[PDB]
Amino acid sequence: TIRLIPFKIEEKLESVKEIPEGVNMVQAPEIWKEGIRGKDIVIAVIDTGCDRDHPDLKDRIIGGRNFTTDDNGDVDNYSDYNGHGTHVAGTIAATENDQGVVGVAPEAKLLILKVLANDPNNPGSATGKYEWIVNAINYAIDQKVDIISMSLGGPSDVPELHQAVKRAVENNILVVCAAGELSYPAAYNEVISVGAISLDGQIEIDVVAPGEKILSTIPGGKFAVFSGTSMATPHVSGALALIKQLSEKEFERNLTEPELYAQLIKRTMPLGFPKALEGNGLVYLTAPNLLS
Amino acid sequence: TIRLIPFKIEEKLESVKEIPEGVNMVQAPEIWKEGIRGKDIVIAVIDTGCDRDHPDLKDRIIGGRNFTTDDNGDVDNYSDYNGHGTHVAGTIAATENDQGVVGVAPEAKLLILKVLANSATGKYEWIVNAINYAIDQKVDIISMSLGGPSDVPELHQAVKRAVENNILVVCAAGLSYPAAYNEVISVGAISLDGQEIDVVAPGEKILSTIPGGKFAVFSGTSMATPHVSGALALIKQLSEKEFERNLTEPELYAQLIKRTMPLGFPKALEGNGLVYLTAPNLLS
Repeated sequence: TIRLIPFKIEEKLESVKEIPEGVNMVQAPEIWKEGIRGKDIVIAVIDTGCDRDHPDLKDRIIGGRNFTTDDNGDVDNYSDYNGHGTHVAGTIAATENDQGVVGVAPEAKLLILKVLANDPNNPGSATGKYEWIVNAINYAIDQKVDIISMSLGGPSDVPELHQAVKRAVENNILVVCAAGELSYPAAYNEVISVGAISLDGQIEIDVVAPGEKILSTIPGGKFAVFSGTSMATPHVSGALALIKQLSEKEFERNLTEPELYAQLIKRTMPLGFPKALEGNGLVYLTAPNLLS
Repeated sequence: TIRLIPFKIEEKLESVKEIPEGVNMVQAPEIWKEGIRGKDIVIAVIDTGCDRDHPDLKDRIIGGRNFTTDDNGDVDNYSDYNGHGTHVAGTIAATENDQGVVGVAPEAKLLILKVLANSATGKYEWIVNAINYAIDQKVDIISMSLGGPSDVPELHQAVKRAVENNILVVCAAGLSYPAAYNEVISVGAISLDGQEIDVVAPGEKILSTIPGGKFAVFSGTSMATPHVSGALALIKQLSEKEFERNLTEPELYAQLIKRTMPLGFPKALEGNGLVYLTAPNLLS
């Protein structure tokens, strides 16, 4: 079975108005200065669902689908009964609207694919069948999204799962997963594997991103501060939305998934740790500007 | 028919003792000081052959093969009657021996695949044969400073097989093929002053080895490619060491793009910029 990567809830807040520090840290507001905010990019969020009524998210969700047995298998109900999926969605793309939080790619659009139901064996976490994740990835491809974002893992190498990940990248779709017993799909060579660092820059992944004390949206129109490895991946998927818009414009052509991957690796900051710990370093979107 | 990219012979020299300016521009000596000089990396040099007796190359050539009709098709005679192949070889990996020149990856090994006969010309069949041999010989990098006007599906397929076997394929952007294939790392050139491309590298006033133990300064687009091929040998040794595992060709391509310096030109001209091996160090 597939499990959500563990995470910790630090505090819940009724209201806020800020840019979360993780969004600042990856230099997203500096890319916004180039006119690049994720316009017309679509990210499939394969997670616990989402509160589609959150004021920071209502203008960003273009649809969704429930793959779980929750709500009797109602495909139209992708409600978030956990909180994690709404939090991830906010970090990717919370709207710039002078209220609440703002995501890395605040013009991007979200396809909400619920494959994780609350896990009675591990209260607070969530769980799903391999088939549900496989179905969600194929659905994402059929809907021609740009990026697929997951924060989950299983212990088995299921061929239909590798096949769907391979199908995605063959269609030039980026597949991002947190690296948390929970090895697949993040361990597949095709997947961009993400580790976490603290907001002060302290700790087979490709990149790291902030995962400690991450402020974002939760159901009910509220906000909460989470910590955990899975907090890093929405920063990366949101960054990829900015990178794809920016690079396809600057190169004046559609770029392949291997080229878009290289554009992410160009936009990393080494932290001084071994590569087995930081991979290529912290996603750091202005890195080539700094070099020039 | 496949052809050498046109180039200019600027100077011919009897003897020199220096690191060429192009090797310095891509910051190779700074990488050597990290203990990284290309050891155990093998580069297939697909070109006019090579002078195996040049003192700067005799210790770098692991073997070679002739696919042309030169020397009666003797597959073991990869002699360079043109000079371009020997010049390419010296930029990639000329030995550090306190004489002559030094390549980007002076401890790397070269597999000399002669596919062009006297400018110089070759059949597409010869280049594909050589690409297949490079794959069979499990090289790390394939370096081509050549081009043809025709999209030959058999050439595209051989490039795909190399990349599918995690071999880096580098080609000068002349004569559009094979550099125009998406799978190939396409290399443009700049002056030492910095005046569908993946990267650029110095191509003007490039000093390197020529047959008979001599040296020459060439200028041309194809002079950029050996800089990138030698740079990739440093990068693969460095990255597999630091990541502590074999890296795939897409990961290694990203390690190249990580080590580029944007120059301020549109990406349509410079791609990701100048190969610049210390870029992550500067960033840190």
